[PDB]
Amino acid sequence: MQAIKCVVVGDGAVGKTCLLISYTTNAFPGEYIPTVFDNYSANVMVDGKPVNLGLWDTAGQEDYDRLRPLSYPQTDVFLICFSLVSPASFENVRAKWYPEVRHHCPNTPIILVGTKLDLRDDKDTIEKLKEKKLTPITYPQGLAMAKEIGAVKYLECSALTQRGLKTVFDEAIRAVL
Amino acid sequence: RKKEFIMAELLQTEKAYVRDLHECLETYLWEMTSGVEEIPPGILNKEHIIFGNIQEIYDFHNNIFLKELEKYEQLPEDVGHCFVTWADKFQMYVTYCKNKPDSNQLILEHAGTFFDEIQQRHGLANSISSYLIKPVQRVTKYQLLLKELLTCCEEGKGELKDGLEVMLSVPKKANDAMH
Ligand SMILES: COCc1cccc(NC(=O)Nc2cc(C)on2)c1
Repeated sequence: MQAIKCVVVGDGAVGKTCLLISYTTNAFPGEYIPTVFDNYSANVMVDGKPVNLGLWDTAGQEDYDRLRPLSYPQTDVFLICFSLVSPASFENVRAKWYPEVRHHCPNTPIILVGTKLDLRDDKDTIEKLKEKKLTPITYPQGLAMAKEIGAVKYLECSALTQRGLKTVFDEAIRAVL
Repeated sequence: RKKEFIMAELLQTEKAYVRDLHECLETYLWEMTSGVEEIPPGILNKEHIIFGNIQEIYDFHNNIFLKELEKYEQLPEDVGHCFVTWADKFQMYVTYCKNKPDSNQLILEHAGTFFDEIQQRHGLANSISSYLIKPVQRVTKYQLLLKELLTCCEEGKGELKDGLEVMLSVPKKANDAMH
């Protein structure tokens, strides 16, 4: 039964940990966002094929450029994440995540994931960005980033609402089969 | 409320880390050192490279750090001092991190499916590689928990800043030690 190592990378502002928790519990954690998501595996069926999906978080390693790649070898698929309401996290896909992921894993597939989709229509978020001469990242911007980095898919999701979330990991699995 | 959730997570995750290391030592390690199974000549007597100092890391957590973290359960705002008291012990993560690339290449190039067979036999969800990343994960995680406590503990929170200092310095020092 095919085993899949999926590593989740990106800035602290993507909410990597919450993404994973929301995915694996089927719920935004709400009351308290845990800081720890331990390496995880579960069976999922995809296009009729059962698959053992492995998920590794990397939160905490954002400042340790030599430690991060300790997790990269033998990964089957990466999620390179950014928050749709942090332009700096989006830019770091280009500046930081893609280069190291590719350097260490040249032939491994990348899914480009925009998180925090629910905060992109939110007045308070939007106004906070307007005050810094910025806007949320929109759909064509992620598409153009995906293309620039060789990402097999660009996908947007919210862990709050679950919108697009299960699709993220479906598609990480389809990128390997 | 929030400082309590964080403290609870600290402790729960510490127990799981101790359990995880223990399982790694008693399954993947023990099968090499036992003399129960046939070792690939690629890795024979190379358990020091594979596992690095994970034994000594486990004994720190299992003999000292967990019991002391537990003593701070009702004192979340003081828990930074635990990291200061035991700062020297954390220097062993520096050694662990340095060895981790050599560990991983050895397992790839020379272990074949020794560890995979051992995983199936014991029915473990975690592969040897998943266990051996855990120390790297754990050591970069304490600083996230301390930062969380700082967002919700009062002026009596220099007993967190000093802890965090130490827990920012250890992973940076291990980071800076890498070839
Ligand atoms: C008015 O909105 C309040 C509010 C408060 C806290 C969280 C959210 N939304 C998310 O966290 N969305 C996420 C989180 C991750 C990770 O991905 N999508 C929204």
